[PDB]
Amino acid sequence: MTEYKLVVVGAGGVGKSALTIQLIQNHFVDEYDPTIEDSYRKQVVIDGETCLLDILDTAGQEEASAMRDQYMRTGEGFLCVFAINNTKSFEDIHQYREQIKRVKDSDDVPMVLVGNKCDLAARTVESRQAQDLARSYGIPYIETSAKTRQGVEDAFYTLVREIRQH
Amino acid sequence: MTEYKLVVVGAGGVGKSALTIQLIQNHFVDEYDPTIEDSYRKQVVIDGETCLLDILDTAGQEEYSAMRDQYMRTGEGFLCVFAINNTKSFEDIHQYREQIKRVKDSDDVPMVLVGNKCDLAARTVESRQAQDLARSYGIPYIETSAKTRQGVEDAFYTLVREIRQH
Amino acid sequence: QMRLPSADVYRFAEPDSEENIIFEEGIPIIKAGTVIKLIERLTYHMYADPNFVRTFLTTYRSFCKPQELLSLIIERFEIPEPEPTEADRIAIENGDQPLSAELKRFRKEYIQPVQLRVLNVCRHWVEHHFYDFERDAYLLQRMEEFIGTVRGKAMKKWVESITKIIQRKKIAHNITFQSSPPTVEWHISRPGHIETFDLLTLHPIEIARQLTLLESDLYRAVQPSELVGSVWTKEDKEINSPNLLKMIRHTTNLTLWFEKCIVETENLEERVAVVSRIIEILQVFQELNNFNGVLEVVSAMNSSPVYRLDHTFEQIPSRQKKILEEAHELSEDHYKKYLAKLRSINPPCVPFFGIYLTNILKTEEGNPEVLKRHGKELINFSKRRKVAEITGEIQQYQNQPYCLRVESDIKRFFENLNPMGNSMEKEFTDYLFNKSLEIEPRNPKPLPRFPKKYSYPLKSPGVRPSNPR
Ligand SMILES: Nc1nc2c(ncn2[C@@H]2O[C@H](COP(=O)(O)OP(=O)(O)NP(=O)(O)O)[C@@H](O)[C@H]2O)c(=O)[nH]1
Ligand SMILES: [Mg+2]
Repeated sequence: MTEYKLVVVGAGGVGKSALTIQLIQNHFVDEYDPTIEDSYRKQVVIDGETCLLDILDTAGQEEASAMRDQYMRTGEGFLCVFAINNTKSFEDIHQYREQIKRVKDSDDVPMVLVGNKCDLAARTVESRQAQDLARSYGIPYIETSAKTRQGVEDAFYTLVREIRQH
Repeated sequence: MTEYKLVVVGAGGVGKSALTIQLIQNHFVDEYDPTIEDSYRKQVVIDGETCLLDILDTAGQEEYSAMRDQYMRTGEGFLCVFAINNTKSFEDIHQYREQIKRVKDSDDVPMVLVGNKCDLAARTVESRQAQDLARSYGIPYIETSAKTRQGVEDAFYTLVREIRQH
Repeated sequence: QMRLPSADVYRFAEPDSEENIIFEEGIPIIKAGTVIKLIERLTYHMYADPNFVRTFLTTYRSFCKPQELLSLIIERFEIPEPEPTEADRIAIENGDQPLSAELKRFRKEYIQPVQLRVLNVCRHWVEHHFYDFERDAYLLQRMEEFIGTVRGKAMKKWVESITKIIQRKKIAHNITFQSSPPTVEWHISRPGHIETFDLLTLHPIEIARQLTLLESDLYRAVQPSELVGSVWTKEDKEINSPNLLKMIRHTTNLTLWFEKCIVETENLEERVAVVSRIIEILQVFQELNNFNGVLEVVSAMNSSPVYRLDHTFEQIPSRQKKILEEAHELSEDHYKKYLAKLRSINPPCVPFFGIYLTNILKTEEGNPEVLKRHGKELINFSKRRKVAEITGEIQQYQNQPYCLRVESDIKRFFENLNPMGNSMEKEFTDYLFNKSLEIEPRNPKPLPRFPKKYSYPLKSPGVRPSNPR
């Protein structure tokens, strides 16, 4: 089996942890406990191949921006998350993409843009704007809901496929 | 060459695992990882004859009592171990031998009685008691101290000789 | 570079040496070290390693007491800030504000990451190892007081969080699925008629499913504390490893029930139907990746009373003999095929716990607790990383839940199975073997005939699910 190191980044509160735990335990976390640094392991078969996913859940709170570079060097793929009812989180995406590009010193890093919280009806970011940004980066855009599981497997597994073909 | 399948049987906590480890492992290396292949095989020379020892040791699984018959049937020789500071383990020997005879469907199965010193606690089974029990069954008695590596090779080599003379 | 605090005011500033830390020969991997160095690395400012926190929190009790660990991390957390540099002093001395370039860098690249990491240890400690706090009231009071003394807005988010987590642990988990669970299947016994439940009256598909739910929950309830230190093998095992023992005892009980169902069915033709049904249950276990279930059947088929029934196995159809043989091959050569199979499936699954127990036990007694270097006695951390690697594998398979509906009555039926009755092990074991001799005497004694005991059709409904609801 092949191992893949995925990293989930994005502004605080977008649902990086909820997406991760929904994928790992099929459970939705309603509590909001700010992450410092957490890692998860998951054995799964993707496109007929068995693989071991190592998922690093990062801190969104800017009061930990110093540790960032530390996890981007080891990561092979990145899930860049923002919430569709939070314009500032969407605007923070640009910064995460640039840090990753800088650290790993590459303009071809495997990543997926994820618009989380698609179960909520108070949308402030249109699918089209996120889609345009994704195209400008040459990556796919996947909308999800850690609450309903909608699009969750798709986001993580698409990221795995990008690392595999990269 | 000839491969001998040896089974270590006895109550939990009598040091079956330490005996096997002392026989197989490399004694002059800092780290031991039983999670690696061939941690049960060992090529040795006994009375000028080169052979392969395959140790079937399931220490730590004693509570799976219904799996005993299956684990024992594959062995050619048996090490019946007890702790010299544990009278209970000594008294359990009788039934282990009966179970071995039943699974091998034979009244003459190659086996050795092993008294192991696990620690500094007080000895409760004297050598004479063990030698009398061993004599009553028609088998060799060997005392060991896995911790200090005394008598370990002797226990297994004596069993191999018992198998060869069968 | 960046000047660290004086080693005279902060113990975690002593430089690394062959006397206090050893690395393995791409973050550094610790082979051994003093407790002080282990804690420094546990909360290092340069790189991350969430793998280290779990390993440490899971195994530290053998080389460090809880109270002492708390003292050391609080001491680690209290980092003294550096004195103003020459440039700062010159500014202060002229009545203006210092740029404090170095102080700000030190807070950003050393203090913050170290303090956050200390807090991370505290959160995980309380979150997943609360028993330390349950067993020591003062330990909890000290943690609550430590967390409550932390000042500064740069920590308030995490302080508030941990305080709430601690209170939730003192007061006292829904599951969402992709698809919907399959419909419960019934055979001869109908819903609500628990009195007719038995091996051949319940649907084989539902027997395998309900037992898999049962066995999955037992597996998922085993905590690392029940494994570390090889406590399941010691005199206090019933106290220290209750969930592990419940799981093993269930497996044993089910294996004996299969053995009993077979040898107590004296009529050859009916016994063949019983063996056949059990192999079909095995087939469903394999489809569900319930390896524990698969092995309970294999152990039963390989027990002394059953293994010797040649006349019975002669009538089992060839396709089923192959199924049983493939299952048996998983355990051969020290479970080589099983290990390969487990690493290749798509969970959910229910692993065989036996393998893990043997590997933990050997790792624990095949490695020294400390490594000596220049007279110095260092904590052998590699031994701990190995035990934690195993407990980590176990946990990885404990995450995925099964998408199957529980059937209260069938579950109850299997929870109350008691094949041994009030009889002791030896007596029951001998009873089964004597029954085996009765139904299929040793040669040259002739095979006798026995009357049928079942009043309902013995035809199996098969193991292919039906799709109506
Ligand atoms: N309705 C809804 N709420 C969600 C969703 N994902 C997360 N939330 C909620 O949003 C809050 C924050 O989620 P969380 O996973 O902690 O966010 P995070 O990005 O990990 N935060 P941090 O960076 O601080 O660690 C929680 O109350 C959570 O239940 C979603 O898809 N739908
Ligand atoms: Mg989080």
